[PDB]
Amino acid sequence: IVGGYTCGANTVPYQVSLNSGYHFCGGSLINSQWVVSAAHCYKSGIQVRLGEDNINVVEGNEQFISASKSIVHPSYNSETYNNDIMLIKLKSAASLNSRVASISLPTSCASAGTQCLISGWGNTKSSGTSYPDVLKCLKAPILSDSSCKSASSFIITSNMFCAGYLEGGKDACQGDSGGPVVCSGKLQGIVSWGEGCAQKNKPGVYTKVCNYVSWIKQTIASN
Ligand SMILES: O=C(C1CCN(c2ccncc2)CC1)N1CCN(S(=O)(=O)c2ccc3cc(Cl)ccc3c2)CC1
Ligand SMILES: [Ca+2]
Repeated sequence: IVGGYTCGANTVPYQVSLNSGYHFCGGSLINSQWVVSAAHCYKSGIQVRLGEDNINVVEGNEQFISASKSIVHPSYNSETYNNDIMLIKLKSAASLNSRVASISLPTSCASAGTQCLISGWGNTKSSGTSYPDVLKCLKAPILSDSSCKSASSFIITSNMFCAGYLEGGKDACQGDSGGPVVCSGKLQGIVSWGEGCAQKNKPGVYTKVCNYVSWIKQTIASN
């Protein structure tokens, strides 16, 4: 997160960290046994860390649970980033409380202008490199499809949406991938990709979760 602020310990109870010996991606707890993340974050031997704030210090509220099964969207295209979403089932159910809670799936897509909260442990500099140990937060508005497509050098599909600032300075970054974009108490997006970080005229591109609710529900119901 570039240009964001320290969220505050456990103020984002659904935020999870994907670990493979180190933090590499974010994710969202959608129920006691399932996590949603980005397909490009796929990797074998994933361990899900819940209730985290400082990812380098055990503070007492964490839950470390190995992934028993990962499911990349059937139509994920790594070349176009279309359908960049993945589901991860936990070997055992998480113990829900005030610091570990699930986020609701949306029943309708969010409209442009809506204010959303993006969070992650990603790089905090648009040029240099500096990874925080505590969770960073950022408030950002969903942009209109036209300005989104207009700003992007690549093709924006109907399964993506832009959020952020055209004036640069605030954006998600390397390490934030797979993380949540929550608006009005609903998970509306997944940190997917961008052309650099917080560059002027280059907003963040996110997976539009409202288009996958049916796939998500059917999948967890049958697995
Ligand atoms: O420009 C790129 C790729 C981004 C993905 N990509 C395409 C190509 C064709 N169609 C769609 C996407 C090819 C170029 N990168 C530079 C920025 N890095 S990053 O710093 O790790 C990064 C990762 C995720 C991000 C997510 C957001 Cl939401 C905003 C900035 C982000 C920046 C990722 C690769
Ligand atoms: Ca910790």
